Amino acid sequence: GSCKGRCFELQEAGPPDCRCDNLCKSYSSCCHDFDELCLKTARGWECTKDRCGEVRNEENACHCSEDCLSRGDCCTNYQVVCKGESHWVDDDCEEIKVPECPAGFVRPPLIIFSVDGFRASYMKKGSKVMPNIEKLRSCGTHAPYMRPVYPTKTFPNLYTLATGLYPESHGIVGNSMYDPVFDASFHLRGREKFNHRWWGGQPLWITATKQGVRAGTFFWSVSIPHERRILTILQWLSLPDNERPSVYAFYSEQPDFSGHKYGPFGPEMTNPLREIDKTVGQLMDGLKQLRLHRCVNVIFVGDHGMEDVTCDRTEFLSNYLTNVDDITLVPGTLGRIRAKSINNSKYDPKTIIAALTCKKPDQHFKPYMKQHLPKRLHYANNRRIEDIHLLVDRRWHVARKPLDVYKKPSGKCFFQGDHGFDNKVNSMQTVFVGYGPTFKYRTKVPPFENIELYNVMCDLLGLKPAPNNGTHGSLNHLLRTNTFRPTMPDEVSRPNYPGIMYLQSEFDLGCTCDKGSAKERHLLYGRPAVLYRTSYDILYHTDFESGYSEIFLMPLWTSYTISKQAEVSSIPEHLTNCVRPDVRVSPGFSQNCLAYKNDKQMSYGFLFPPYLSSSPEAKYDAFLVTNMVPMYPAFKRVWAYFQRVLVKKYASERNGVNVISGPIFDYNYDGLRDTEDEIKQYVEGSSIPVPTHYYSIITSCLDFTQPADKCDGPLSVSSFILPHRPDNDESCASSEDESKWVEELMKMHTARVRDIEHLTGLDFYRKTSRSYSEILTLKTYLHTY
Ligand SMILES: *[C@@H]1O[C@H](CO)[C@@H](O[C@@H]2O[C@H](CO)[C@@H](O[C@@H]3O[C@H](CO)[C@@H](O)[C@H](O)[C@H]3NC(C)=O)[C@H](O)[C@H]2NC(C)=O)[C@H](O)[C@H]1NC(C)=O
Ligand SMILES: CC(C)CCC[C@@H](C)[C@H]1CC[C@H]2[C@@H]3[C@H](O)C=C4C[C@@H](O)CC[C@]4(C)[C@H]3CC[C@]12C
Ligand SMILES: [Ca+2]
Ligand code: NA
Ligand code: NA
Ligand SMILES: [Zn+2]
Ligand SMILES: [Zn+2]
Ligand SMILES: [Zn+2]
Ligand SMILES: [Zn+2]
Ligand SMILES: [Zn+2]
Ligand SMILES: [Zn+2]
Ligand SMILES: [Zn+2]
Ligand SMILES: [Zn+2]
Ligand SMILES: [Zn+2]
Repeated sequence: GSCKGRCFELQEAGPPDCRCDNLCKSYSSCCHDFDELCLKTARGWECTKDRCGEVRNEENACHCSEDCLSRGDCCTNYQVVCKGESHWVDDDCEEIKVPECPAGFVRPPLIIFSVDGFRASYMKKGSKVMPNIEKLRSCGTHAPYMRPVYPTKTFPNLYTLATGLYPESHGIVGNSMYDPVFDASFHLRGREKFNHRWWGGQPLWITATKQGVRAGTFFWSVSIPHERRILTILQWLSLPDNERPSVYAFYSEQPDFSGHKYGPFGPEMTNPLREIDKTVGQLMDGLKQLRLHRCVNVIFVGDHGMEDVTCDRTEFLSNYLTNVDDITLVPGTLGRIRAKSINNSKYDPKTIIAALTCKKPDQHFKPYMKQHLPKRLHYANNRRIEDIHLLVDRRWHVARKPLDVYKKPSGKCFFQGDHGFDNKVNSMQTVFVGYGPTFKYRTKVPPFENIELYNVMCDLLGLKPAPNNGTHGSLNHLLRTNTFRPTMPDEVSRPNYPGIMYLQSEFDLGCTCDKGSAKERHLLYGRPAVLYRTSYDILYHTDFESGYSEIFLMPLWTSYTISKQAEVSSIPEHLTNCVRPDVRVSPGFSQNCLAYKNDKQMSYGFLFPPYLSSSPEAKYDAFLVTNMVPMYPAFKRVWAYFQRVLVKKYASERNGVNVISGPIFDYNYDGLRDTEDEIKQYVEGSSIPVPTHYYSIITSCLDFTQPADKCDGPLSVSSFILPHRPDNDESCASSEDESKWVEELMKMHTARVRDIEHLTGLDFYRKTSRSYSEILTLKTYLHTY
């Protein structure tokens, strides 16, 4: 029928006549009078001194009559031009200790101001370009940058912000994606994205609605001007108590559109950055007009950054594969390949991997089986994530064939910037600013991941978060109140402490070789808790302590401390192939050397390095069968270099380091610790499981003037999850000296301590002088280099 009076309605029971909401233009339909009653534009969007005190001319976009403040439909500059007040940006920011909200407000509202493609570096253009945004940053809580999820695209990141899930869990693994169960494709442009079958998890607007918290319509048809969106949000905030939503969302497609066109370093970028700042100012002027500028929590958040890319820098699969017409490629700043699924696609995953592996000297992309991607990306577990993946170098593109490159008729590309690269790339980092009563005042917080924001916004709204992948409590330092109180998880499996129980006479099944007060110097942060049911033993030695699993026949963790001045010894010739039985552990619960001799592809290594033994007598402990783990010979090149060369180097740089190393089983690549039933590989003819990865947590003192074992204040951690591979094809320069490639491989596979905890069932840093919230921040820190 008619949209009279009910423009941008939030009807839940049932709109009477037609459709009049924000998303009626794009999807479904609208009434006929929508564009006049609801999309008024007369006089523009700012008040003139000529029209101050006007008579309510309803046809106007916004009103400058004195009755506008009652209905909340004034122009955002009405108080400034018609009542002599100042702009919000011209006021000195005053510390907001408590929310200054109207009488009926039950919780301080949350407005999410999302900007598409706002590079974190844009914040340095200063107040001459973005005075409003600079006031939000300098007076609220801001990080230097926020880390998006991989892929660093719009839809995966905006939905990750709304759900707190990795894209592999909430389902929006890309702007483009194919679902084999649906047998359909999903795209930014289309009506398919409106179908609810694509969206997993529980987004914030659903979490709020299910718990009684009203949410305004987060989305807007593209034909709704930004000034009308701001005016609509301010009109909703003037609704009565029983109808007023508590959470709102404003999304701007800029500066993404200009960043794509002119690049991130173009002088033209100051024009859209000014228009965004004016939209922010219109919102803050409108909130000050409603006296809500010291009541509402405002989150100025971006989805991803922006990198200089050009048509010039494009890699083509036709330069690597013989036939590219039998595969489908999701191209651009990333690569996802799948079979055309025709009758005879004739397609082999690792054959295509092999054809893409280290073929050109300056190759600007690397192929991966999705299971072998760096575990920090968490982009391996979804039916919509193809098995083959390409990590594209920053500043570069990957395409199927050269004809796919679209350029202007002139000798110039259509785009100068793009986005979607690895989320540790500095140009992909985006902006986070929190401004309001619940956020801290003039506070700078360390960079963090956007998966953590859903928990925070649930805390800001009094909502119990749906199960997600943020670490609840790791961002408490952002808020001045309403924090979540994290609890250290209960230990599930309690260790045995075995003494000398066996005679060594019923031992050495194929092997040959020619307590608690001195090991505390190696277990600085308490023993890790085993959060799953298992049987395991604590083993003490002069140089290291270990939690040996009687089930997996190997330690779950091995802890030891190396000092700045520790000297590296070699492995003696008479001890190179020495393995000694451990009289504390039953022979039936120990590994045996017969299995390694029979397994022609599996060697063995040691979790504690014999290279760092404190004395010749102590070195015999490092060769115990309980310190031994299965290791491919190709992996031993990485492990031996790390143990012999890098541990000493790190200890000399960081004034000593404490190292915790152990195995990882993830055969179903869900990022979670495997049970026995899921382990799919053992050492030949034995029950010794093979780890898919090996982790190490290298902790030292943040204050490098104090040694690692005498550290007072905060800790400095760098962890990694190295893939246990029978080859080093991931490292193109592995033929050269290990000093050229081993550390580059380890930096690529950096990881959160939290990532290691998901994959092991262990819980670290349980005995520290720091608060648990501070430790949760430590566990969620990524050394990106
Ligand atoms: C990111 O968060 C996700 C939760 O939002 C985690 O995914 C969850 O993993 C759980 C592992 O047990 C699944 O539990 C299953 O729940 C169903 C309920 O009907 C039951 O089968 C079982 O309780 C359980 N299944 C098994 C085999 O134990 C959750 O279903 C699952 N959640 C979703 C939404 O899929 C991710 O693991 C987590 N990612 C990381 C890296 O930690
Ligand atoms: C590009 C513009 C036209 C805007 C497009 C908006 C579009 C992506 C939005 C509009 C409606 C959204 C769905 C709706 O809010 C409800 C749900 C249920 C919830 O449990 C999961 C998310 C889902 C399906 C929303 C997905 C995003 C939609 C389609
Ligand atoms: Ca698993
Ligand atoms: Na062998
Ligand atoms: Na190689
Ligand atoms: Zn119009
Ligand atoms: Zn300038
Ligand atoms: Zn975007
Ligand atoms: Zn973009
Ligand atoms: Zn094979
Ligand atoms: Zn892929
Ligand atoms: Zn015998
Ligand atoms: Zn495991
Ligand atoms: Zn990794």
